[PDB]
Amino acid sequence: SGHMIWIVGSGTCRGQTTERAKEIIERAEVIYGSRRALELAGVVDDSRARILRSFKGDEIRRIMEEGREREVAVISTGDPMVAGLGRVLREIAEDVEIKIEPAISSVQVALARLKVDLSEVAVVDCFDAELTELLKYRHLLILADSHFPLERLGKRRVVLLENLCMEGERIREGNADSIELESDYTIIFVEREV
Amino acid sequence: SGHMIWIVGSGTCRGQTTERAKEIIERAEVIYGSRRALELAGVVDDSRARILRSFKGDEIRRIMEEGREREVAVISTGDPMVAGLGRVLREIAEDVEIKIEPAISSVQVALARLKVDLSEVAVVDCFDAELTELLKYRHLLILADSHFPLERLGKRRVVLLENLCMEGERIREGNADSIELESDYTIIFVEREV
Ligand SMILES: Nc1ncnc2c1ncn2[C@@H]1O[C@H](CSCC[C@H](N)C(=O)O)[C@@H](O)[C@H]1O
Ligand SMILES: Nc1ncnc2c1ncn2[C@@H]1O[C@H](CSCC[C@H](N)C(=O)O)[C@@H](O)[C@H]1O
Repeated sequence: SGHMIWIVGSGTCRGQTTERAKEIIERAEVIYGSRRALELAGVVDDSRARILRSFKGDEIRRIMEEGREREVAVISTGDPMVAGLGRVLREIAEDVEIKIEPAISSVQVALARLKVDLSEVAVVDCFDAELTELLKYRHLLILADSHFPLERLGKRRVVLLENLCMEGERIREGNADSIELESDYTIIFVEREV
Repeated sequence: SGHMIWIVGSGTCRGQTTERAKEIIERAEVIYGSRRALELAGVVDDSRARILRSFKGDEIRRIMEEGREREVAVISTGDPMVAGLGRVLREIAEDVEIKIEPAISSVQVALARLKVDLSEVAVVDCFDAELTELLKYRHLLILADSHFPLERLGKRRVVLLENLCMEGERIREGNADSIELESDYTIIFVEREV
């Protein structure tokens, strides 16, 4: 009921928002989120919308407390529990309650393009052991940006899924040592060395 | 356009279907799916709906070929690429094309209840090395049914998320050796032994 905010996913592609997400959004008094998240959810031009610049603890704490006086909704791109706010949330002394509303992630869109099951991979957010180890039992699905060190991947065949569902969507294939990254919205698929 | 079927997710909870899923569904000439998947998507009483009993290769091959003459849609519970048809699809000599439309999985709903990121776990579909190995770098999120051998898990603390978003939804906590499973819709959360 009260003394709590919602963190809702905006989805990845247009028309991926859920009936529950819209209801939560429709009721909110103030909506926080990055411009992409707001745009995606179709509320970047709403008057209740505040575009977030930062996403650190301090900034989420502010939003958090304001949620005691008013109904707050935070929109995250894609799915909230995929390379989302989880981590910093654990660092916040929880007075107000927080509830998560799932949405479709770039991870799901990529898996759908590849015809690969989630139980066949390990989702990585952008280690040493995360290479040989995980690759021993799983393909890797890495959420990367243009600064991902491909080095750290050898001569392995990789599939780059760029800007899924965006104007410049591209799927490329090649070897980590001879392919260049160019988009900050890049999912890197690495088949398990079986 | 043609010579291809869609496999769409019905979601997990009511109101989790996407605008694209509905459009695909609204256009379909024949709809296949298990009763839960059809019920969830709100089409179990549609005249175009055929409730699936089996989900083996032979049965999907049939549906597949019928998709050459008519517009076919197959609805999977939750998300299609989570413990879905991926595996048997790889065993089918692909004439007709298949496209996947993502939906919200029980995996996402569980992660949202736990406030845990997908990049922090390994999703398991119901091994020896899948225990100590994966648990060395990830929590485990196991999609289980009432026959999951808890043995195969020791004295580890586990969290059981049962019937998420269903009448009998329950979240229980305990040790694998002293807790009993009772639902075929059970997600088993095992924190990484860190
Ligand atoms: N449209 C897109 N196409 C490809 N990758 C994307 C993407 N959107 C996000 N990503 C990946 O996701 C990363 C951001 S972390 C945010 C992910 C989001 N919450 C979700 O569930 O999708 C990016 O660095 C990129 O690797
Ligand atoms: N409502 C629910 N609550 C808890 N677990 C569920 C569930 N629905 C499905 N499951 C899990 O999913 C398994 C079926 S495999 C099908 C999963 C579905 N495609 C999805 O994306 O959710 C069950 O054995 C159970 O472990």
